[PDB]
Amino acid sequence: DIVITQDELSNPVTSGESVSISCRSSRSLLYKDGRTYLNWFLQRPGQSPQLLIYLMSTRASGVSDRFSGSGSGTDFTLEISRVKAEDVGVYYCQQFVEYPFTFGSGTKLEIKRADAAPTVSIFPPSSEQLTSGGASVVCFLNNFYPKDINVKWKIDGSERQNGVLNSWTDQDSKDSTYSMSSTLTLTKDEYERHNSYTCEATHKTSTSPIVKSFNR
Amino acid sequence: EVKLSESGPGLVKPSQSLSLTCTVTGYSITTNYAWTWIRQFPGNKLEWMGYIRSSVITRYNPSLKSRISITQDTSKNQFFLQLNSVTTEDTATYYCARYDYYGNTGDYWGQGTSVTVSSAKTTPPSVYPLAPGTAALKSSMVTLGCLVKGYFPEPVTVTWNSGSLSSGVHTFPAVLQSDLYTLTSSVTVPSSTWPSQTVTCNVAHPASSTKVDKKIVPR
Repeated sequence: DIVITQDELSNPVTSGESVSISCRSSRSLLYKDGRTYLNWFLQRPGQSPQLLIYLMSTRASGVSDRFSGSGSGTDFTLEISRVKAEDVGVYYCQQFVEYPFTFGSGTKLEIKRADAAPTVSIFPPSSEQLTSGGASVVCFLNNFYPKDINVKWKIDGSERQNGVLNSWTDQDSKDSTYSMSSTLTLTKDEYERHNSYTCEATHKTSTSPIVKSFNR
Repeated sequence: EVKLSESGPGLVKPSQSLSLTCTVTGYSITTNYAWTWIRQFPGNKLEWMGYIRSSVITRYNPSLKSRISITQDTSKNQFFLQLNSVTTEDTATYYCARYDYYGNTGDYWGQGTSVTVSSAKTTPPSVYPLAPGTAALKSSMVTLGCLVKGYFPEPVTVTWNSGSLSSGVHTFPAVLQSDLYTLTSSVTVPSSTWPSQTVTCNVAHPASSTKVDKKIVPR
């Protein structure tokens, strides 16, 4: 069936700039009625896909006039004019000229904003978790930009890698930052063998890591 | 207002049939459209599954072989997906949508429903409060949280103060290990408001019919 390819955006876009996103079909999507059967969708973080453009260049009802589609029968462009923070998400094309109405794999738009250092907080295990024999130590690294960040755990001054799980949010639709959580899980018995628990965040906004600790 | 909404089990065992319902409001499934099922896999690839039109005429993606049936019940304004003999590869978020001849869906996609295909057991989360170690720089802000540990399947929903606290919240994607998920949620409030005023996270896990409230109390 028809192969749809999308280009990645290599660079983040500052609010107010415009950006073009492209997709390509292995087969022409121009139909015998003279219409070209290509749709564009935006999937904002955590939401269902929203149709922006159908028939290659027709805007869906309610869609901002900042979104416009153009192209030939095989190469298509979505232009986003004067990008706003809320435009962040993944843009998909879909061919609608023959079954199985294939989608491209998406193009993620990232918004460029001013560098922001993470707000770091660390939390000891709760009494409740300790009663069940477990001990998770949690560190939040909130509202930073750009997305690249490193978290290191130290117990009694020794770097600890085992038992660490990390999770990252998508870019925020309002302030264009990212956040991350890191959780170190140990048994209660192992937790109680040590005193000092530390999470260290290294980010481009500083030469020295932001360090947060507590003592059991 | 044309709306569509999916419902059905969030967990199905391998080899059994997955069934989902799409309930259409503000529009008759007798108006002339391709009432469509689409799914989005982990990692976000989208796949068109098929449609029903004119009550009884269907078409399906060949990728699904002979495993898919779409039907409808005009009396209930509902159409249905049945996908037989599922495997873990069928784990996805399932959407229903209304397509017209020209590919226009309007705003008419459902919110989506997660279905996990797994032999693992439904398990409700343990919810633990995350309260600051000692004190720090007040007259500014304080970050609290809750740790939602050891549930299956996805999803959970987290709110703070029953949804009254919506600003300054970060709920992180879950991480899976040993057939159990864990996620955390942080909330940041002015330090003048806590501990003076209470902060509670509310955690719902529909798949196990459990909802837990955890008040965050100072250590």
